[PDB]
Amino acid sequence: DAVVTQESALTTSPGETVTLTCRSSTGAVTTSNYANWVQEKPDHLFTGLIGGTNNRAPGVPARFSGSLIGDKAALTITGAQTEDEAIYFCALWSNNKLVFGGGTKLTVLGQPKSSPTVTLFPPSSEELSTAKATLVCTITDFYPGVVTVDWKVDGTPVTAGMETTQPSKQSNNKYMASSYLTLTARAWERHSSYSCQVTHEGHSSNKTLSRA
Amino acid sequence: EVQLQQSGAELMKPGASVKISCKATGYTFSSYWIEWVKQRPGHGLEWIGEILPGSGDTIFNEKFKGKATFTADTSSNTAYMQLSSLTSEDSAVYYCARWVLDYYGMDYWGQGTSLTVSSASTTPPSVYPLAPGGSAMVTLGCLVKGYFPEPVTVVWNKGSLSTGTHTFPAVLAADLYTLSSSVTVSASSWPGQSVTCNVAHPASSTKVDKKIAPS
Repeated sequence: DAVVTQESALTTSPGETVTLTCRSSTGAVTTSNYANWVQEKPDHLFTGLIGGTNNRAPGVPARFSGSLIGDKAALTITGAQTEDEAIYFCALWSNNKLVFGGGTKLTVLGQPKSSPTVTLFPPSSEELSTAKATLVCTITDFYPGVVTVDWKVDGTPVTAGMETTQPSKQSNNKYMASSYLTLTARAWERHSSYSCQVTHEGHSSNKTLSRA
Repeated sequence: EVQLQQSGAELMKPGASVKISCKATGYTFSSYWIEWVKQRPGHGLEWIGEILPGSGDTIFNEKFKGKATFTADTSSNTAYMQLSSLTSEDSAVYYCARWVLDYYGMDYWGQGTSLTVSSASTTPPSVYPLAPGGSAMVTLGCLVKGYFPEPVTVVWNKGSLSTGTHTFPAVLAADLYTLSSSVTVSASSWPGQSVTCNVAHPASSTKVDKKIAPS
């Protein structure tokens, strides 16, 4: 039951060289582990890239190559292309067992970075009548597709009743997401100011509203 | 061209059993080992086992010896994996992949089969209008809360309002789904003109139209 470890995430730009690694808890990775590398693109689309440490799969671009770097297996993508953005998994053969790494999410910057546009909606009168209150924070046009959301009620952080979606691609190739804060109608009335704060690459964009 | 086509998404209740297929084309099916892999959110990838169609020989990951069973039919070039006594831990996407000996790896992969083990019942959503807190543009929306299973569809003004529309990904809240959709239009077109969201939830055959009016 060896444990295989990979970088959780890496970012690169078109034309650059990026190197992903694969480590074993059992010891140094060697040709006897026949390291494999596979690629998962959106909508769980898998493609085999490398087998036997450095053998390239049929139809796989020449820019992908496998090797050993120190005591780890490595996948090198020379001249990265936007289409190479995906999750890469390595697999090692150890103890007559095939063990997969946790995968590395490779982001390839294919367009300019863009801070998010935030819109905050208050609970509708109709929902409030059911003794429920849901604030909706829409987040659009951001790139890359990674954000964190924080809610504050009258200046104090709140996470109870809060849910945030995963980011999804928009038609213009930027990303969108939503966050929701749900409380009882009674609880909603026990607060004044509500704030949705979206942090993207160290910068925070905020929107707030007053119940009254 | 080598291809592996798997069966469609499965919705099973706890305790049930399911048989996932993997149809091969483009090569001699009996000559290569077929690998089965499990992808569960937050658990990376897990190797289940493998079968060589030509000999029928199988090798299982100990952990799955009492969960999976491999079969194959060389006449139809199809491999199958049956999972028994399903539980929520079995919910995942399953893949079959071809192993090539001299390549020492899995080259071609099936498209994956999504298995969902749940006992939840179909629930219609509640639809609520999202109006601004009363610029050149104005953003309106509609909240579609508490439905199951996915998905729901949202159009604006019966499809007449298509540009500037953002239908966001759904998320879970208390075992149910919540989604929202927004449309950005010229401040001179609303409320001067009408904006209505049309929500449909096929699973429950529910259709709701909600007009967005100022607060």
